[PDB]
Amino acid sequence: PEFQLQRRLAADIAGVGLNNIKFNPERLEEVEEALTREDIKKLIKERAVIVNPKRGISSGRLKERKHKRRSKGEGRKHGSRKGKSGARTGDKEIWINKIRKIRRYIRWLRDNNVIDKHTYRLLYKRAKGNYFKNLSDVKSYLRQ
Amino acid sequence: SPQQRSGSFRKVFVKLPSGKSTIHYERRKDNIARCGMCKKPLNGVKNNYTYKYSKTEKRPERVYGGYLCHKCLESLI
Amino acid sequence: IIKEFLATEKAVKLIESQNTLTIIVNRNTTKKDIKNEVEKLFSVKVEKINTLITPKGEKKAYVKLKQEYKASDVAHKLGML
Amino acid sequence: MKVVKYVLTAKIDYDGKEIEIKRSFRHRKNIFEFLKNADSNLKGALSEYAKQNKVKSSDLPLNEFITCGEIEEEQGVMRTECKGKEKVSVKIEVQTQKIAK
Amino acid sequence: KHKSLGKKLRLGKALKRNSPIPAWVIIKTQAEIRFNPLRRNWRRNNLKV
Amino acid sequence: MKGTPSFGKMNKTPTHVRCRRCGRNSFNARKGYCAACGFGRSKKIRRYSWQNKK
RNA sequence: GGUGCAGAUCCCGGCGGUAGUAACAGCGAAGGGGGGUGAGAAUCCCCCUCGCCGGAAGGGCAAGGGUUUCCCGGCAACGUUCGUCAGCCGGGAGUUAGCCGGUCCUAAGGUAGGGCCUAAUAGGUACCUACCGAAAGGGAAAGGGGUUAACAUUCCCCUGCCUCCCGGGUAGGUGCGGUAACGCAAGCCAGACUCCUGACGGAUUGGGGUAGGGAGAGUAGGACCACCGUCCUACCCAAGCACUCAAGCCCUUGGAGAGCCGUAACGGUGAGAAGAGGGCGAAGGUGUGAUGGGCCUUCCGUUAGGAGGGUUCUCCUGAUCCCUAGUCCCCAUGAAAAGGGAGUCUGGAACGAUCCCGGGAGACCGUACCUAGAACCGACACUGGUGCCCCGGUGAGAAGCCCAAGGCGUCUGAGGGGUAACCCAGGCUAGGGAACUCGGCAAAUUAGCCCCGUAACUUCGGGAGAAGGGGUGCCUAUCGUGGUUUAACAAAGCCACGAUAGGUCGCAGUGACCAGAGGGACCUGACUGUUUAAUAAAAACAUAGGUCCCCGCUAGCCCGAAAGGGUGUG
RNA sequence: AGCAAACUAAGUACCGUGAGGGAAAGCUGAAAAGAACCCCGGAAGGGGGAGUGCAAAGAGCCUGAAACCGGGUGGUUAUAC
RNA sequence: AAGCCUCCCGGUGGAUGGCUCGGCUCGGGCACCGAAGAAGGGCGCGGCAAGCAGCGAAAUGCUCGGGUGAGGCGCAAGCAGCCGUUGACCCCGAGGUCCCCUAAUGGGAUAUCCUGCCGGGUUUCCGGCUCCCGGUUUAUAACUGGGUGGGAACCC
Repeated sequence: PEFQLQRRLAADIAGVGLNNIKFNPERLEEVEEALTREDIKKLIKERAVIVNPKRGISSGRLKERKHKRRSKGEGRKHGSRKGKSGARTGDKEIWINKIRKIRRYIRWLRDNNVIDKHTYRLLYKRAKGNYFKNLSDVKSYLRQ
Repeated sequence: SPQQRSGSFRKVFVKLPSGKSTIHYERRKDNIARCGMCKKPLNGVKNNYTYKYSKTEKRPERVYGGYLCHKCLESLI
Repeated sequence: IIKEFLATEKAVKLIESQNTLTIIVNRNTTKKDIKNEVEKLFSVKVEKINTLITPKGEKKAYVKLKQEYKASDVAHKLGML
Repeated sequence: MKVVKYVLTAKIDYDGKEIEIKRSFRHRKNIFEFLKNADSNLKGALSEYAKQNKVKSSDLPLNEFITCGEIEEEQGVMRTECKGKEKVSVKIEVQTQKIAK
Repeated sequence: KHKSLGKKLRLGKALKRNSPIPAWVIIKTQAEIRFNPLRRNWRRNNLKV
Repeated sequence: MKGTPSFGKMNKTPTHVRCRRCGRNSFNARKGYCAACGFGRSKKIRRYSWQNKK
């Protein structure tokens, strides 16, 4: 009664796992007569050999929990954090994003004649000296 | 027969409408031609793993064009 | 020089589907001429030759004829088919 | 097989003469990538034009060809106008066409 | 599997064969039961290199 | 450890391979020498007078 | 005369008793219902369901094995039980290359023949010549879709590429553009010399990609429907060819300071900055390859087949894989060749390609399968060793826990039991709290992250997570900072992190999982490292620092029988 | 026993990385006349009835000892070496 | 009932007895092989062929003489076929073919496998290719003709 040959030939024709191939209990005398790869291809078409699809993990719970985390701040707070502060936001990446935004903002102002070279050079050094904490801090200094 | 650095791994799917994924092994990039004491390969000179049989496509059109720029040269003429 | 003609179930399928013949030849390992040994004995033309050495002391050739000639006629003449 | 294909036509308008260039795409997000610069890509399209028909030195040495304007799509037909410096103008028109068997 | 043609190219007593008595010899010799005194198994015995 | 764990490292290429002259698996590969007939630095067959009891 | 056995932990053969007894548990898995075949089913086959792995129990390939591979038929032995099953037994079969590897090159190293030595060689070898030495180093050129029971960058189809040789043209011999960097169809054959790829450490960082993974819209199919309407699956494309490129380095102009330019950081500049123009230029991308496939799906006949539909759009995240630049470090300075390309000269002929088109050729050998709680070594289907490379939620994470894709219930003996004593692993205990004991051994306590706070001593670096104190869930809304999108800033869509206000429940909010008990005093070795493979990991060995001795090279110290040799390319 | 080797392959199988080490095992009958056929059994030089032969210890085959085990004969046994 | 002693029958077992195409010791004969490629090894060859023995791509045997006279196709009894009275099989004498490694010898082999350069006809294929000696040819070029390994013991 062994027909591991038909299960083996069907799984690579269908491109699924060998555990995804199920036979039809009412038409087993027909599966037992298949010997070639042409025979097996016809049975898959005639529904004598069933091919199960692969599954996935439902995303309903994950989508709702992620939305709450984003907008209300729920689940982000300090009873949920296991790792260190620098493993959640590296300190170097904080500085890289800060100093690039400041530089390309005052570079625009100089290129458009809002400010002169001396104020650009003065603000360029202050930014490198950590004088400002935000881009909102430089533009409050700009309006004096 | 596992990993060897003398070959770079590539995997391809962006410019891609069919559906599968695999891995291709190619040899590392060449360099402008070699021995050494003067040590400056050049500008406009070509190095490819195969040769397109080119002749003036792989060299400038000055006097010593492929040999080197006017740096290590004039004590040779 | 040719020793036998192979007529197994793989060899029969290749005659009908790929127009090739399967022969066992001497393994004299200085080969230019299996092409012109068959082109002389059977008066056919050869397109490709692929050769092999089985695990039990044989050298097996897969000689593929040109479309103008049928490998079935050569096989039929030998009595294989 | 492939269904849908996007065909771009550029009417190159430099002094006196007039050159028309074709270009196909496959996914409608590449259209805006091609036009994101439109200076490198159009100049490199003129090279293939010259290699096929004949003759060189038409309108190549023009300075920076100012990308494009804004794409507007009325009947699913994208249209834009791009110019550069002077004496060079281009009109672009992109056509969507279903392939079908 | 990389064989340097002294074992795979020459075939015989050097990477070939381990076989029972042919069936017609058993009938001819009328032997009560006829064995090959040199039978071995890939897993238990050892083959010289 | 001396016994069972160290016998696991005895599945590399062997120290002795086949010899053409005598047909025995005694050719020391790393030294270019057959340890049974001397093929490799003896033209004469390796033979000693203690090689059997008297 | 090989001549008499009860003993020699006598030698060999056969057989008892123990005894139908131990063992077939322990290393974190598990079966149940229905049906079949067969003389005979806990154990083989089919369907449903349930459980376990999921940085390995899944995927890919070595050395080694050697036919274990695939089909058919079996069950005397073989498998820790059974067996109708099998890596077992009988009968047939199976490995296809110009592009993959060997083959070639040299490395550390070796050998043969000459010389020198030896009583002699199957012995030694500093020298000369030749050869050998890597299936993970170097090394010309291929991809996709398909095909078998068993092979496939090897066979078929489509699209190619390399080296050499023919035939027909053409660029050259006798040609052009640019201030320049450079742009290009540029002669041929025979040499010489030269140059540059080949061709090279560690650490750390930016930028650009790609595999992968997500959200939304739509079209088909599936799953659930006590009430909601949500959830799963498919939506995608190779090499070659054309075009494009950031970093960096170059070329013209220009002419700056008591200053300007610029980075993540170091920095750059009259030996020429910024600003304007340009030249050479990755990984990839976009077209073509491809009205070709392969993916999902509907209907009819249900034999052979036939006839249709869809395969689209907008964004986000993202490598430990890829290429590209910085910087730093050494009493470390981090292979060699064959084989490639180019340049400059000399000689020769006037016919002639490194460019297009057509034709021919490219030996020889390996290729099946396992690659390991059953294919290798360990006497065994051995819990050991031999392996390397790869892989949604919570979370810092390749951890622990749960689950996809894939695999398994063969780490191959089962059933019954209100389940005795006892043993191996585990949970909890009132009052007391080391009274136990050589000894607090074992077990318990603590534990993540944020904020505050932190002594003596000290080689001034440390001690130090010293010690100690407070906070943490859920729900409803917000704010701030930053990324990305053809995107200075501001708007819009996605995304990350840090905070704020209010409401609320429990014995308990790092609620499981993961996860330091702390302090005072003395000896000893300074420290990181090493050791008795199989009873000793230490205060023993080493170490950096200190100090002493020999020696000017035909030396000092050491090896050899000699020729000679190591330190010494000093 | 006789050479280690009287035999389906002795320096053969098998053991060791290697130099090397190193077995076991003879016999139906004069002639295969080697047990047709029938009942049982899945099958089995398996059981029973037959048949061949001077004779079936008939393929596990000359003779067929003892230890050991099973069945039976004759004595005897649960108040005592 | 557990049993106990003795004999009989059976099983298991393989002693005893008988046998023997094998050994062991003496006497007597006889006594070298190899570059014209030895001894030793490896792979092949049978219609179905695994081993031993025999043989080598002419491969379970080819040719010519002599002997013998009816079967033959080894150990080894099957299925099937063939050879032989035109004298086979078998024995003796003389020839032919005689794969690879091997002193191994054109070069290389940790590949029993690869790969050259001259000459000849010409598919195949066949000859030549360290240390010395006597010669040729121009002189270090090239060419003609002439030890190496094995053997049970004995020997120097």
